[PDB]
Amino acid sequence: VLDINDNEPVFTQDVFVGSVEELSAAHTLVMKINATDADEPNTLNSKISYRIVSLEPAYPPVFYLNKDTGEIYTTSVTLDREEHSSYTLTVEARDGNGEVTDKPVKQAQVQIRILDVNDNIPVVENKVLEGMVEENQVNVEVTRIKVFDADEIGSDNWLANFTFASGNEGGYFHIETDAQTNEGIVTLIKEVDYEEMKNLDFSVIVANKAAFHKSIRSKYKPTPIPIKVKVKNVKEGI
Amino acid sequence: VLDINDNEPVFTQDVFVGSVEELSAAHTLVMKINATDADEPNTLNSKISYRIVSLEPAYPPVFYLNKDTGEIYTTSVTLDREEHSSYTLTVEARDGNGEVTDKPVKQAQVQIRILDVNDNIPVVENKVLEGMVEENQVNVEVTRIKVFDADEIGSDNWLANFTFASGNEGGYFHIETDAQTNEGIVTLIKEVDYEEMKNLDFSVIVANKAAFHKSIRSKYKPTPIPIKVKVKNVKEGI
Amino acid sequence: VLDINDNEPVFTQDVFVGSVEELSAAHTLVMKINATDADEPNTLNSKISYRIVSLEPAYPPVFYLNKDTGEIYTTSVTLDREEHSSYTLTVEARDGNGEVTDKPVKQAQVQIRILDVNDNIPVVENKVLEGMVEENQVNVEVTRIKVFDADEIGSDNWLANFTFASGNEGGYFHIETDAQTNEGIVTLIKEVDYEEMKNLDFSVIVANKAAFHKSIRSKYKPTPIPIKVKVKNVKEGI
Amino acid sequence: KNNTLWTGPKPEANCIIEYGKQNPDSKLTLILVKNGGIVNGYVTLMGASDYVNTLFKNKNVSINVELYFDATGHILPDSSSLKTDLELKYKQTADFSARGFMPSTTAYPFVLPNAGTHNENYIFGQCYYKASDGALFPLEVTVMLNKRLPDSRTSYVMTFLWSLNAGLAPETTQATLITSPFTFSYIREDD
Amino acid sequence: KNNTLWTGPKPEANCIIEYGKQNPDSKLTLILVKNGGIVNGYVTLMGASDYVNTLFKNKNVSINVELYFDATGHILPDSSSLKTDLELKYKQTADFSARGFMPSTTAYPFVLPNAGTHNENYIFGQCYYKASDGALFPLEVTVMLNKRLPDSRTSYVMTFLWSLNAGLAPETTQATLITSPFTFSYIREDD
Amino acid sequence: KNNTLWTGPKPEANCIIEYGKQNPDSKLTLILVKNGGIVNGYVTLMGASDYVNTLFKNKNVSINVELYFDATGHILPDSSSLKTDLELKYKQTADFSARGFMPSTTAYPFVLPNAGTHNENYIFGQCYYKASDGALFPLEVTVMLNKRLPDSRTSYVMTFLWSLNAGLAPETTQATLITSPFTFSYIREDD
Ligand SMILES: [Ca+2]
Ligand SMILES: [Ca+2]
Ligand SMILES: [Ca+2]
Ligand SMILES: [Ca+2]
Ligand SMILES: [Ca+2]
Ligand SMILES: [Ca+2]
Ligand SMILES: [Ca+2]
Ligand SMILES: [Ca+2]
Ligand SMILES: [Ca+2]
Ligand SMILES: [Ca+2]
Ligand SMILES: [Ca+2]
Ligand SMILES: [Ca+2]
Ligand SMILES: [Ca+2]
Ligand SMILES: [Ca+2]
Ligand SMILES: [Ca+2]
Ligand SMILES: [Ca+2]
Ligand SMILES: [Ca+2]
Ligand SMILES: [Ca+2]
Repeated sequence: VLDINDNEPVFTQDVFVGSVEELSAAHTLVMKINATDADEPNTLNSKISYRIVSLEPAYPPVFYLNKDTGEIYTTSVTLDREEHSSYTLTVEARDGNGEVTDKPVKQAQVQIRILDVNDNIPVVENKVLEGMVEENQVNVEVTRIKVFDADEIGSDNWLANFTFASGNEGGYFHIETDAQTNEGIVTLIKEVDYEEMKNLDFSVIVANKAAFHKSIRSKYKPTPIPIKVKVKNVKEGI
Repeated sequence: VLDINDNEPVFTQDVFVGSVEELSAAHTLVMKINATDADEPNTLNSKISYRIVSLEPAYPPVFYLNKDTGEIYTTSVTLDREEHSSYTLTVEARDGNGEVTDKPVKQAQVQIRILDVNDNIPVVENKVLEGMVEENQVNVEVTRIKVFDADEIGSDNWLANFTFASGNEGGYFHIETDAQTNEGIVTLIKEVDYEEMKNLDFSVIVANKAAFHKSIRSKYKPTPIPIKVKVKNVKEGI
Repeated sequence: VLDINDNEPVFTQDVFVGSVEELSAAHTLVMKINATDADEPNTLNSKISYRIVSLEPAYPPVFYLNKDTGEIYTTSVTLDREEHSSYTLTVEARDGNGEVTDKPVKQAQVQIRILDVNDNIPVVENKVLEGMVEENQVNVEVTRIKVFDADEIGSDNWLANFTFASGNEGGYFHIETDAQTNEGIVTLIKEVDYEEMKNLDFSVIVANKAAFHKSIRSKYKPTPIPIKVKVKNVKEGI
Repeated sequence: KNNTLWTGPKPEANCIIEYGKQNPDSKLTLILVKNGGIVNGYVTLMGASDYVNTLFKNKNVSINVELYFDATGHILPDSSSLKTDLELKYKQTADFSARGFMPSTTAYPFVLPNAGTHNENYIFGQCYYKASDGALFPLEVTVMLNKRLPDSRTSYVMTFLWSLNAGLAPETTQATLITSPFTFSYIREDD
Repeated sequence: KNNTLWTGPKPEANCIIEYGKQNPDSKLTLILVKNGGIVNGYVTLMGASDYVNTLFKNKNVSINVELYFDATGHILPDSSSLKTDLELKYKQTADFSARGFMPSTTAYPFVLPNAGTHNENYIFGQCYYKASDGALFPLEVTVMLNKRLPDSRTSYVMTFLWSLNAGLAPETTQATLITSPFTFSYIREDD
Repeated sequence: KNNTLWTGPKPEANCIIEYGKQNPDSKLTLILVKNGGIVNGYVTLMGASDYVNTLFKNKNVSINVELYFDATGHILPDSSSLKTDLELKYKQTADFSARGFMPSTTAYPFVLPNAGTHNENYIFGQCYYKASDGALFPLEVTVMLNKRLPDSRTSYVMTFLWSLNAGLAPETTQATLITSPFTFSYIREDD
């Protein structure tokens, strides 16, 4: 019985899913799509040619689809999660010589999720940096240090983290990160006397809960951020 | 009839004007001054020697005046418009061997205007970065982002320019530059419900309307500026 | 009379004091400790071996004590005064072959003070940068520019210093550093008319009273800091 | 003296940068000169395809060139980015042995395909890209010598990586990619 | 072997930096050594005038040196910054042909005096200036090979540019300008 | 040809970095090759002690190597960091004279032990440290030629300084210190 090309190549799945890390080296294998052709093996009737129909956000191209193997690799163009987090991609499988024609052939979709790495340094937005406390107070909010981070919200790559550089050797302040607003919450843990006129100014260093990516270290110089604190006087009597 | 040196060299103009761009390469021709001597040609009685009498702001020297040709060039010292915008210069033309004497000789003035290039990155002065809107409001001022630029005031090299980096995918904000105060004017274009508690924080990138000079690119890393926005509750009833 | 090792090495002082500058080259001689042994000279009974018992803050090690000479040098690890200002160190002198045993031997202390250098650039903390004056006022506080500096508090390496970059050609402002709070105090030295609507915005450059250390120059680009100034209207009548 | 091994001084397209590409899209200039116990190298790449010549429309770029050599120092073209062998500045009986131009396997051995090990097999440096508007951008260069075998037919490895990590893309249009000359030196194998 | 062409190791003032200046105000040390198909170069400039030695009282400086050579590789002193020819480390019958030391016109051709074209004719790098207070400042170096003819009598061009773009001037007083040695390599012309 | 003077290509521990240390704690690879009137150099250091291999647990590091040579270019091991003489790539009658490999005392003279003078005796450059997490840190390199005599028995001096001044330490654990290869060239003494 002589063969004829009477059935098209069909994908093993209507949707494929893979993941690749940000800043991946060129030609890094992301995933692989597959299809099958029931016609006579090792004949053009069964030679599949995998092609990319459309892509999102289309430009620029960071994925190359080996038409013979179906393997997807990363290009010489670097992936940046902060530029594009997820790629959704429509593929195609063709019969014969793999020539693109006006014929409607079977197509599936691919969804690549780009993995986030800590490659963005935190930054204080807090435009007015000055603490405020009253005399003879304890356990009060001195200030809230609002910090922005480009990396994946919620992750340890985004979560702000703090350390006193200088000024808290007296143990008058405690700092902790509010994971919901990403604010550094500093509070008084000691009463202060306005008349003694102690200088409670202090400096702090910002970073991420998780270490910074090797791509950005050394480019990051820990610069202490100064915070002045003003004290309120109160009528105390004799 | 034998010649005598009985008339001085006189300039074709009481004032010369030229212009040269900032950061110009060394020996770049700015302009040329001229004078004439009516005495016997190609004799010392007609050999003119152009010299610089005084200069403003005098130091440092960034102009060399070829005494034989009158051509003015730029020196190995770089021109910076932000250092000095306009140079006013008094020149001199001498007879004979070009020897500087106590004799009062004719002198003119030169005015060189230094052309501005975009070689200065914008910077937000806005010391307290936080937006403010009420519930159920529309078309209101969220905040004004005050930005400073060293380049020529009014020019596209100075005019601030903005783009949302992240946080405005919902289309709740619109930004435009106020060309008179150079403020980024962000406003609400959508009502917000305080009780739904949507986070309307967002980030923005600053630049110049005109591209940056090749002297400064790559030295400029677009860093998104975070802006927190707080919402006011209002008694609404049932 | 045959010698016996019947007296221990004793230090010339219960406490030694020296000083070395920050960022010192490796093997730089800081100081030298000494001891004496009354036993027979040039015999093991009189060979002293100087050793470091304990150190503060112990880690990392930046001092090597030559056991034979008592000389103290700086290691290949750099000294940073902002990391540790003063080192207090307990030394030891041993008899014989210089073998560390459970025997209680004489010990003294060394105190090294690390000298501060200007290797830290000033930074404005002042989170809300905007001046405020009324119409028809003179000799009033426009704003206070709060600045932080890591270097030795009080020193010219820490003392803030200011220069107008642009905007004060009219001579409307005067700036001086408050050496106690390290604030740049700018004040009005000229009346302003609200109705004339002059723009009094200006820019300023921050530095240290003393020059910056050669370790940090060129890494410091003087960037003018913009300061907007708002004016208050007052009912003046006809 | 049998002391210069190169691509020639102004080669035609001889190298493939783009993935899956079957024909050359770039011109690699590579010169290896013996000097005592070291080789002095010189390398520059010029784009020769629209793909290569629009890479600098992005602010983060990576260009990889891999050279795999056999036991007598000749290029293995199937696996290498460079599709034409190098040649001596002076001509061939048997073509020739170029083993003395190769990176020493004593100084730069082949090792376990374990991640992040043996960083003594890399040379790091910088060269530049001059943009069409004139802005000069630094390109970080990594040269890997030996270290990782790509297959069982290779004796020597030399790979080049040029990286750009700019705040703003150099170009907004197609422009001839040209890496400014990068020089490097390495300990060489015996002849 | 006829393989080193230079100024000598510690030349007297031989180069003019300042404009309109008629006599040397600086000492250029330049050494060009053949190595196979490349020349290895070494260059350093030392100031020898108050003008040159106060240039680093400014934060933005530019020092240009231009060398124009005839068809046999000898300096044309009228137009060049260097006022004395280079010499072989070994002495002269006819003085000599130094064409094999020149930058290749194949690798680095002469082209249209059009702006911003042919950036393959430049080598970029860095060297340093150590200030009197000890601060070390980077100097960006540009070497141009051939590219632009200055007139109809020149066969080869080699120009050097040292640029400083500091936040604060290195000096506040006169100090001997010294550029730290800069090495570079280029493809050479045939002998 | 009597043209390569070196440590060998993969030396055993031959150099002392740590103070007061009596035995080698590091492996210095140094190659000096003659090329016309210059020497081309190549240098890399590898740690071989826990002290050396934990230096990059700090963000500010300084590694000094000092080489002092006698009048015929041989190492004086008592005072030098390198405890074994250099050798010719080809073997010894009298061991040999290595004076032609030394830095010229004309180009780089010995001078007054006055601070901050004669910065023409330094070469500045950069090489790199690749951390265990992969981050690549620049190391500023200073090479001093002659300039300061250390005693009355030395004829030539060559010292190396590698400096790290990072915002954050490269390492948090012990790791093999490896400086990536640094190349340099200098004017050489006569043979
Ligand atoms: Ca079929
Ligand atoms: Ca990223
Ligand atoms: Ca990321
Ligand atoms: Ca982060
Ligand atoms: Ca009180
Ligand atoms: Ca009170
Ligand atoms: Ca006349
Ligand atoms: Ca400018
Ligand atoms: Ca300008
Ligand atoms: Ca601008
Ligand atoms: Ca509501
Ligand atoms: Ca409500
Ligand atoms: Ca005793
Ligand atoms: Ca310090
Ligand atoms: Ca200090
Ligand atoms: Ca300071
Ligand atoms: Ca009024
Ligand atoms: Ca009024």
